[PDB]
Amino acid sequence: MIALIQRVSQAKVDVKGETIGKIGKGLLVLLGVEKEDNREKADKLAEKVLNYRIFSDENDKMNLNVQQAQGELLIVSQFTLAADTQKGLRPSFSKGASPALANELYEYFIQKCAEKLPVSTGQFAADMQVSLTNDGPVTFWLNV
Amino acid sequence: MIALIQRVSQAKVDVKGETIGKIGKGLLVLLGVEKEDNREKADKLAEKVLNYRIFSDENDKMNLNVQQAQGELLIVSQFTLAADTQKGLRPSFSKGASPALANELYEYFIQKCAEKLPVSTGQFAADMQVSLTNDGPVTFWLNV
Repeated sequence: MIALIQRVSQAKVDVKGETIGKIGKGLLVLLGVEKEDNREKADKLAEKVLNYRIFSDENDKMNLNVQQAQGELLIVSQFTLAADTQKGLRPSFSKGASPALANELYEYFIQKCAEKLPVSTGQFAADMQVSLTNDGPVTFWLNV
Repeated sequence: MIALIQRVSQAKVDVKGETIGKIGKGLLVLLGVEKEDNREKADKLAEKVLNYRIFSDENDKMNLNVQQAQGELLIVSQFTLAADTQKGLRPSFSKGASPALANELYEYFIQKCAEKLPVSTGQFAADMQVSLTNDGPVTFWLNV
């Protein structure tokens, strides 16, 4: 499972011209579900995202996690993170989870993160226009 | 070398409240320079980014590259892509290129991409607020 995170000052997800989810300071979490993922990997990835040292403390050191920083997570399903992009010019998805498993673990990861922090979401399998301001920018590819 | 690309309808880079680079349809390219990178890897990564099948054709199939799609690239230096994030909760940068090499290959990659397409940029080693609308969203981690 992959959580590609971007530190943001604000972000939102629009579907067909309407905003369906938004956050202020926090992380935009693009979530990629792979074959072999399970609730256990989700629990571990949620913990990693929630506690990753990505925010500035009162001295500008990247020392705080999103909880300490009083932020939110905007969680959006992104099947392309699981792509293999090594050869050629077209992505391959052999490691991608089926839509059923991906939606399940996506909604589950959301639940697990919500245990500790306010989170908002996109919509699974909907065309989304995801707007954000990556502050830094700061971007980390986390995975389990 | 890493090019984390996001398909956008628009994007911009602000530095201290002023927009220093912006694009319309295209790709926001977060660029991570690693130790061992060189002009040759840059040439290969620029080609990959420029020709990757990431845009929709007249039928909604992900068949066009950014050149065919008449887009631009917004290239922004991002040292965090080269981080190791496997253990613990704090990133490590053993594979990160020195600021000197990273700035060199960053400006070089920009030159190579400009040979084929209009490109705009952020500023190396400046705190940047990078705003964008990821259309899809569509996100690929490309590397060489």
